[PDB]
Amino acid sequence: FSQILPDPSKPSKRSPIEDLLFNKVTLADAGFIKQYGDCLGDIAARDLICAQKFKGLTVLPPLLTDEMIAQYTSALLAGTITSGWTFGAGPALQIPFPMQ
Amino acid sequence: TESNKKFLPFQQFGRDIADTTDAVRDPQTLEILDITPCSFGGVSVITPGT
Ligand SMILES: *[C@@H]1O[C@H](CO)[C@@H](O[C@@H]2O[C@H](CO)[C@@H](O)[C@H](O)[C@H]2NC(C)=O)[C@H](O)[C@H]1NC(C)=O
Ligand SMILES: *[C@@H]1O[C@H](CO)[C@@H](O)[C@H](O)[C@H]1NC(C)=O
Repeated sequence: FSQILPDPSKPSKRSPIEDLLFNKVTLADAGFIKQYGDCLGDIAARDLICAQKFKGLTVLPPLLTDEMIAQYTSALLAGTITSGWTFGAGPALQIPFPMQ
Repeated sequence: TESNKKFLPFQQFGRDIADTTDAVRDPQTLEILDITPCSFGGVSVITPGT
C-alpha cells in the first residue's frame, strides 16, 4: 500500500497520487496574504485579479483548507485497511487482512 | 503615483479594460501620472446572543 498511504518524508502530510493530482489542474490566483498597493509597484502591468478587485467583486476563503481534508482521508483509509467494515456501525474490531 | 509608461506626442489619455481613465499627463509640466482608488472593502460583526 505504499502508493496511497501518506508519506512521512514529505514536508506536508500528503500522498503520491494526491501530489500528482494537485499539479495537473490550474487553480486560479489566490493567497490574500497582502493585497493593498500590490498593483502599484512592479505589478504596474496590471493583473486581472486586482483589476477585478478595484470594482468591488471579491472572493472568500473556504472553511476547510487542504490539510485537514488530507487528514480525514488518511483517517478513513487507515480505518478501512485494518478493521474490515465494522467501524461504520460500532467500536473498531481488528481482523487480519487475508481473512478479510 | 508616478509611472514609466511611454507616450506618443499627440496622445492624451490612457484607458483600462473597464473603460475608465487611469493615466493622465500634466498639461503644464509634461509628465505622466497614474490614478488609483483609495478605499477598500467592508467589515463583519461576531457576536453571541443578546
Ligand atoms: C510498493 O510498490 C512501490 C511502487 O510499485 C515500490 O516503490 C518503488 O520501488 C522501486 C524499486 O523496485 C523504485 O525504483 C521506485 O522508485 C519506487 N517508487 C515509489 C513511488 O516508491 C515499493 O518499493 C513497493 N514496496 C515494497 C515493500 O515492495
Ligand atoms: C506657462 O506655460 C509654459 C508652457 O509650459 C511654461 O513653460 C511656463 O513655466 C508657465 N508659466 C507659468 C507662470 O505658469
